[PDB]
Amino acid sequence: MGVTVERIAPGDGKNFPKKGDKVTIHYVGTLENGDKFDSSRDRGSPFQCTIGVGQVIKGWDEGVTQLSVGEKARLICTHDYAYGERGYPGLIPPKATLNFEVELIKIN
Ligand SMILES: C=CC[C@@H]1/C=C(\C)C[C@H](C)C[C@H](OC)[C@H]2O[C@@](O)(C(=O)C(=O)N3CCCC[C@H]3C(=O)O[C@H](/C(C)=C/[C@@H]3CC[C@@H](O)[C@H](OC)C3)[C@H](C)[C@@H](O)CC1=O)[C@H](C)C[C@@H]2OC
Repeated sequence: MGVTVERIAPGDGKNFPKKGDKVTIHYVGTLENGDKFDSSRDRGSPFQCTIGVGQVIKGWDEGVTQLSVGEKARLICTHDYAYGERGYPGLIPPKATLNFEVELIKIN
């Protein structure tokens, strides 16, 4: 049903990213078969972006807002909350479900 949050280790229960917030977030991205396509942890570098304003995939906009600082989780994004029917040429096959193991490090 779109984006689903599989909770692994809990956040602080208080600080949740809101629309327009900057988040600092480690992620490991895998395709529906288990193969990694991207990883901020292999670059030793958490990613930073603005949540809820249309700049990341829908699964992150509707999914990262459900986490609190410190939390580990998996966002399971079906293709309509990711790269859709065409996919991402070279990287993401069409209609793919994507699986992001994420850790929310900080909100601003
Ligand atoms: C000049 C632009 C390059 C610029 C690249 C960076 C800043 C480096 C940054 C680590 C991205 C990665 O570079 C290693 C690499 O990350 C992926 O592997 C990936 O894990 C992914 O899915 N992520 C990254 C983590 C957040 C969720 C999602 C994303 O939303 O990413 C965003 C994304 C592509 C959203 C599109 C935007 C267009 C909409 O139409 C579409 O809507 C469906 C969704 C990224 C951050 C963009 O906002 C900014 C950029 O693209 C992509 C598979 C391909 C992407 O490289 C291109």
